[PDB]
Amino acid sequence: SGFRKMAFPSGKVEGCMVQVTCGTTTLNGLWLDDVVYCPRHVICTSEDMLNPNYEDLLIRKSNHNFLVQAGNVQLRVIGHSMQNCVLKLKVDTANPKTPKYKFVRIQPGQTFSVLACYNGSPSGVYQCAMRPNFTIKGSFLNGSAGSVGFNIDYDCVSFCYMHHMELPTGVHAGTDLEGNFYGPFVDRQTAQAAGTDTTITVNVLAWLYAAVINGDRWFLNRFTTTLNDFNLVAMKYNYEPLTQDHVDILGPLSAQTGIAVLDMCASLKELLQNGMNGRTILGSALLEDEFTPFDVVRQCSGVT
Amino acid sequence: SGFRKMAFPSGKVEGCMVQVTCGTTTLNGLWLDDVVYCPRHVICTSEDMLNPNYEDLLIRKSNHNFLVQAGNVQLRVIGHSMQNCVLKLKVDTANPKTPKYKFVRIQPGQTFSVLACYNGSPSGVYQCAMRPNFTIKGSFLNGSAGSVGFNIDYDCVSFCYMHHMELPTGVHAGTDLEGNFYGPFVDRQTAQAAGTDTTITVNVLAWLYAAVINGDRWFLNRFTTTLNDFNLVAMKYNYEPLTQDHVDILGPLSAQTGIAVLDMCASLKELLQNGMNGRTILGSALLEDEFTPFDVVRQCSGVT
Amino acid sequence: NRATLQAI
Amino acid sequence: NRATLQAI
Repeated sequence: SGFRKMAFPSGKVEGCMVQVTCGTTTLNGLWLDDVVYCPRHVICTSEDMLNPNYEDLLIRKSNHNFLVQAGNVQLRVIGHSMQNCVLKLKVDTANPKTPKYKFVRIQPGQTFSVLACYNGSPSGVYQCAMRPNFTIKGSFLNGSAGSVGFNIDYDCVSFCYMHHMELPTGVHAGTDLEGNFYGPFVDRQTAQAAGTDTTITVNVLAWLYAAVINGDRWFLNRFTTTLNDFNLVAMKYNYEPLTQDHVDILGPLSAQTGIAVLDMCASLKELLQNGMNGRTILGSALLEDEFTPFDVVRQCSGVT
Repeated sequence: SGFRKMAFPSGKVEGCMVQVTCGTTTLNGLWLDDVVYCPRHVICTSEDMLNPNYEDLLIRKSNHNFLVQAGNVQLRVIGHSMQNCVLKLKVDTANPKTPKYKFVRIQPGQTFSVLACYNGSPSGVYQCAMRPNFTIKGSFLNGSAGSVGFNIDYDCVSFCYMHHMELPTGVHAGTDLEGNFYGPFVDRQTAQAAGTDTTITVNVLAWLYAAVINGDRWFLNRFTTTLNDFNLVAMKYNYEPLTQDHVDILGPLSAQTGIAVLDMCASLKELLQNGMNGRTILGSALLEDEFTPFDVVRQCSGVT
Repeated sequence: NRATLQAI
Repeated sequence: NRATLQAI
């Protein structure tokens, strides 16, 4: 038992991480087979970043302008191209450590592991959710661009995120691995803000089920509610609407615990209206919304 | 910016993890050079675990009773011995993936990364602190014994924890890598309880400094306090005493922020006496105590 | 209640 | 305030 924010083991991604330098700008790239993927703003100078024209900036580079370092081995660049907001740098050596992998784009509300990197070197691993407003609440410092986010299924790494930038509020924005941004953000050092965020309701319910599975039952009650009456409360507290598909997804956890989804919604209603009166759930004094139903089942069941 | 609970990249440990089976009992072992280290209770049957005599149980085994599997390769056991609560299984093959490593024992209040494993296969990675009562608040299911905890410095893995068991309250207990338990626990399925716990004061202060570094300043105030008057408040709220060595360790963070340690203690006093009146710090509505000053400097500075 | 050794 | 691209 116990319930912790848990990342996937990172070894398979660590063996893909390289350092990419253009001129005086450096960041991380992802080396799969004979291609290195990195944020395109590696080709910016500091004064290029307020209003870059990337197509112009790239036309003025050639292969020998990109220094790629895999450990203390330089990889020779033999081709380059732009794809949306990432660069594809063809190198002369296929990565011998390339895992089975997929490029997937995730939905808001879904989670993934971030391998934070600097200078091509992995620094730490943590778990993130894609917020409803398409930002992520990460931990990233200058030099971390090109760090990736991923999920692992069997021995297959599904890459879903590459890091680009930090917004003024301290949240983070990036692209999928085809270089398309999550959310209405651009890779420019301009005034930009995220849309209003909302709380991920199905995830809060999943975490409440994790809590019961771990023996925190104090917030439970004999009341039930209707989906309609619950969603009226959710909208008032800036929670996303709960769908019948969410109720279905929570099915297995509702079965395991014997607590009907709409019964658990009655608990969430009371917590929203009255708070926790000084108690905690799974060590938190706030309602947590960055665990998916899959994350709960995974951890409260043990898939290695 | 941003501040997250962050584990070390786990690749170097993943390549050491194996599965160890004795009879009908199986768990994980740690394969370094030609030795596999695992919890000694792998030699128990289910009915052996209430009151095992381990020296008797081990005398009745020989090398061929231990099945060690590294992926889908069996490793032949050629020697075995007991050291405190772990077993050392000599195998015929040195692990080609053995990292530079150290066996260190940590102090209460210190943190480490856990690579949770089942059947020799890594499942997830998370960060833990050693509690003042020598337990850890982990996430562990049956089969997770032999998973290890570690810190990484340069390319050297300092192993500090091997997992053994779960106490009745849902917290976890284990040994250092010489097989000596942390705390007054034994590897028996008996009634056992942890001593009363306390909150790690220097860590709470470190996390408050992380908060200021990330722009949460609402709890700051123009007051200061004396070490003596602060420690009177700490004892009342079950916080550990703050030493002058703690003040010293917090030096760099106090310099970076310009907030004197005893000034920050005046904030902590007020938070302890009045709570947060519905606000949060670094996304938490509770005072967090599982980040060391090193963890804060590491993340709010970026060592890869 | 009793401690649980977490082999399987 | 402006966004920051996080190369170096």
